[PDB]
Amino acid sequence: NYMSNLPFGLGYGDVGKNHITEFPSIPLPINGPITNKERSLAVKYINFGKTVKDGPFYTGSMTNDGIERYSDKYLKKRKIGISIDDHPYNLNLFPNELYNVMGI
Amino acid sequence: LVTPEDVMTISSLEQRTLNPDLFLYKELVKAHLGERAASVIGMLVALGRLSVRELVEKIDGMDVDSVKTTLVSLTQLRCVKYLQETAISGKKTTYYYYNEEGIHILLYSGLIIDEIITQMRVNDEEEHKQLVAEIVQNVISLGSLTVEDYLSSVTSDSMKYTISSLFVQLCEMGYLIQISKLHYTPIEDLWQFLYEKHYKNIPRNSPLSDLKKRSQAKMNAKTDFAKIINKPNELSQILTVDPKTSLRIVKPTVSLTINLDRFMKGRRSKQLINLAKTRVGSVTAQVYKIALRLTEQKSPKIRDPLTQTGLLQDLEEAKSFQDEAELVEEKTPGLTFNAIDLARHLPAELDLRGSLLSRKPHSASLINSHLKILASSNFPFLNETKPGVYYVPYSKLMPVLKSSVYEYVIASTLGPSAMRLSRCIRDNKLVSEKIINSTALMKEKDIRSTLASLIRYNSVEIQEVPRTADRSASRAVFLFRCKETHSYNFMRQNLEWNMANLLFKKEKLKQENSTLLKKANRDDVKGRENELLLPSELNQLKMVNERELNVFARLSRLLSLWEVFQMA
Amino acid sequence: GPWFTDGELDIEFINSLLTIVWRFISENTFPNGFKNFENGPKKNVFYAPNVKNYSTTQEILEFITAAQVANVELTPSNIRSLCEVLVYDDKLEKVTHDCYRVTLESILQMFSIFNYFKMFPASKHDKEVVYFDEWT
Repeated sequence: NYMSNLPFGLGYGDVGKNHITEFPSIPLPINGPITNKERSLAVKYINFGKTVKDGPFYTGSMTNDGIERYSDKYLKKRKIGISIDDHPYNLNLFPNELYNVMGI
Repeated sequence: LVTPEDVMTISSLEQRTLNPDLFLYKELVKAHLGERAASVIGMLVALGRLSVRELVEKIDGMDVDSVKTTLVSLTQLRCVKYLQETAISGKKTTYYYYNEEGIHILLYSGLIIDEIITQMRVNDEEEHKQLVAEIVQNVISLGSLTVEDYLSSVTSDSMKYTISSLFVQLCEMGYLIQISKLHYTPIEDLWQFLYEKHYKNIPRNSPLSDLKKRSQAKMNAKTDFAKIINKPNELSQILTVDPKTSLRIVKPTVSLTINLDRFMKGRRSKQLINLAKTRVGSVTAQVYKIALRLTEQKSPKIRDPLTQTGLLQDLEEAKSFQDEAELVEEKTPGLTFNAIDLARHLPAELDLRGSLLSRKPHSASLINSHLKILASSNFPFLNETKPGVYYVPYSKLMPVLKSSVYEYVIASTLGPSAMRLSRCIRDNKLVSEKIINSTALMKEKDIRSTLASLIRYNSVEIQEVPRTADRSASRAVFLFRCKETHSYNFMRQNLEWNMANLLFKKEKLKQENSTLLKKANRDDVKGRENELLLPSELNQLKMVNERELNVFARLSRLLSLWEVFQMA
Repeated sequence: GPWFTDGELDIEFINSLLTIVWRFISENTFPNGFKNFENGPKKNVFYAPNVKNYSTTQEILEFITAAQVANVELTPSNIRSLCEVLVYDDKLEKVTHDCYRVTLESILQMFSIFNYFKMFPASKHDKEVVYFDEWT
């Protein structure tokens, strides 16, 4: 009846609960104590990527009121973003389809 | 009992179905560049070859200008390969691959700058270290950096003079190789362009037939591919020119791109030296630290000279590629060195005096003795073609190094009986249910429990033994196998997926701490984080910053695990 | 042989054999044994290449028989079986002519993946913890 099938080494208490661990657990040893070198590596990681995002290499972007407040008149501009076409590049590394976007 | 709503939110079950090659690369591009470029590179991974119109009709973004901008940003990041395929019967259009290794410059950025700081012979000076760090950070952030831009950028001419000085060194070392068409086209398409020309070059009515004309065509194609690949991989033609009454200069018009191959040679040397530091005591492990450093600069290719990825290896007489690889490894005379060659490069700190006990001052005899013990070591670190002059082989070191690293990873993963069983399954080819007992003599219960805990991965291969014509594994006992190739495969998916999980956790913490991180990364706020900040908000920023330092430390520790399994 | 006892493979008894065969080689291979690693990493000494630092099978047989620890006579085939058992678990390195050597044994007993007992888990309710079974 599918219930008499049991190996001799196996028990009856262990079966029937099932479920299993929500996430399999084996504590990895690559989480060891920090060093000064590793902290500085985290720091330089932080400066990098932030460097490219503060640069013009984002291409990810997808109070916008039609009336201009007198405060917004003669107010400091946010930032003149350096355009993708503005940055000088080498033509020979880039395709012909990609030439029309750069300011030649 | 755990709620289905509870899991897949804290359990990360939906991430477990993600392919690591797509998952990690998409996460890296999403974190660094942007969401649109991430979608582009992810779709390029999902479909290897596609045009711009394929992006337009397969992604939500359908605008032509916007996809142009994001694709040119990706190409400038050296993350995309292109080729212009020509249909003779009409208008031709270019396709687009993705650069697998180009994103490592993004990933290895912290490691790349760590080694650009650590490697240099002159690093004690604080200003020089900081400027070389800045220059490498700029070159990796911008892709191809040009001295035409940089020299005009710098304000002090003497500061400008050091800039042109560091570059010639950076190009000799190999950290800066002239970027060209070779870094944007697929290997097999290069091979097909080199393979079709020599088939069209043959005049008709030759006495030879197809077998030998194809032989000569593939031979000539291999020769010309080797030439076209060996010209720009190592070269100094940019820096050769020298103007009158002036120092040596590089070509300022050309673009300088930070390379990766010699950096990974350095990382591999670092991991071998770390192996030695674990393997042997520091008296001669400190010696070995530089023994590879005098051969790492011109060390040969690590996995494939790109003549194995662009073409089918071989069908009959297959050993040719391994034979020629080891042949070149033995032929290259520069890699071979003598003890006189190593005496000029040893630092003053090392003494090499109490290092040897022959029986139970930079002396060329004793370094030669370390070199003999290295070649006589059980692991083939060096080979001795002629008395005194040895060389580093890779025709037989790679399989054993891969076996050792994978096996000790499995050991760190499982229990001592489990590493013992794996060792038996490895050394003893084709073990069985009684051969395990004869070769182990351990407790069968725990042996089999660890065996079951080890079947889950691609660690040991099972077999079916049919006592009758019909194959039923239940009717008759079964044997085991080794099949190490699947094991070396597994250490790619699991580790790449784990790295992708770290990047996902970091980006998600950024997503839920966006406003705090924005108020953090502001110029006047920077260096003044303990004054214009609320108590609880300051505490929150502090603990999350420690948390991301922790995630970066774990990321860095994991980054010493996958480059080894990325070899051949 | 004696390893067969009561139909069970003698958890306690076989383990003490696996930790006595290697022990002799660990003081025999090094110039001073394991005390040469006690002064520190930077002060240990190593043998010259041409010296016969390797141990042969006859020497281990003589040692294990004069020690009288197993209370059982050992065939050379049985000692080869023992070394076949322990060639596993990263023990005596296999050299031609049945020669053995140990390199990081003191480091083990007392990222550099080959030694991880100096690196401890997170041991915290915190996050970002990695698991090798997470992918499956």
